[PDB]
Amino acid sequence: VQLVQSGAEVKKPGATVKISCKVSGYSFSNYYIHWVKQAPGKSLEWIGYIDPFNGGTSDNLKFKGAATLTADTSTDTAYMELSSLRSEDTAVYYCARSEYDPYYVMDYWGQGTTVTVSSAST
Amino acid sequence: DDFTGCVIAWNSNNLDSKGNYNYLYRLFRKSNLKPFERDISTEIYQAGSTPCNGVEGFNCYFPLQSYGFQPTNGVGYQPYRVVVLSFELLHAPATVCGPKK
Amino acid sequence: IVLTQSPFQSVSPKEKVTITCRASQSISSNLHWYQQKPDQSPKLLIKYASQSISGIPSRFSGSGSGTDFTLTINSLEAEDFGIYFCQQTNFWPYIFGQGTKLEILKR
Repeated sequence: VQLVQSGAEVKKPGATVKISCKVSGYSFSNYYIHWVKQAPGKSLEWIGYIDPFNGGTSDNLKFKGAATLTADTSTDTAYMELSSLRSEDTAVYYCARSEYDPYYVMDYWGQGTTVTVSSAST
Repeated sequence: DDFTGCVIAWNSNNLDSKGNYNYLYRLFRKSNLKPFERDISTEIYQAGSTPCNGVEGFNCYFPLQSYGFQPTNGVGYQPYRVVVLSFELLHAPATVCGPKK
Repeated sequence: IVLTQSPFQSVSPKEKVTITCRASQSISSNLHWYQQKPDQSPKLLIKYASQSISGIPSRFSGSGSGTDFTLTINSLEAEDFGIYFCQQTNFWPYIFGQGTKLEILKR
């Protein structure tokens, strides 16, 4: 019911962004979390799924940030570390609640996290 | 719990489906398998202290059972061929390596 | 294992619109439809390609035939239209529709 993300992260390209998806309102251990990227004005793009009980981080290979999805079971917070940042990674990163069984629905999500990857500082 | 490697699914309903009852599963067993161990038992699953002795009887079970595959199978009923890569990650020679630069 | 949507559909209130999700080669009978309001998290309209999560308008329906999965809206309201997505199921990367911005005329 509640997924709250760490705010916008502005980096230089090649640097690292890690983004927190904080669960509340449901059971973290009973749901995988999908991680969904929307490039600004572009389509929905799914970077990986994670498991609460395990290192269940699948990764889509369309782009590569050396990403690893870490879930903090005490705080129910899945992280997405997106490294090797590129100006195209600039986007709104959604985390999406996934089923734990091999059925894949994202009913409820984070609020999205804009990351501006540029040599242009804020 | 210490396995480092894969679990990967895909639908074989597009292929493995028929009527194929050769596909089978262990519906019941008296413990968990040891790491990477298999249980081959066709032995009688013995519910009561009454020995079944290789024939069927009251609560005499063959523990392994089969999945009937119905060519109308849906997403819940579709078989998934699933694969798992065993490896120790490190501490042993490169057998599967990385494509070196 | 990549799916295709029509980038745009323009319809009028009460008229029926159908937005297609066209996946390459094999398809999976599950699919997930999403209405993204501008600058807002897409929300799942259709689950399994045949069902609505609770509270979603009865005008929101989905289906599939062959390799296509439809996002079908009957009797639109000018409040309704938005950017629409379909999500591939299984086959590794959940490959989300390119998106379809729905317009409703008659304003």
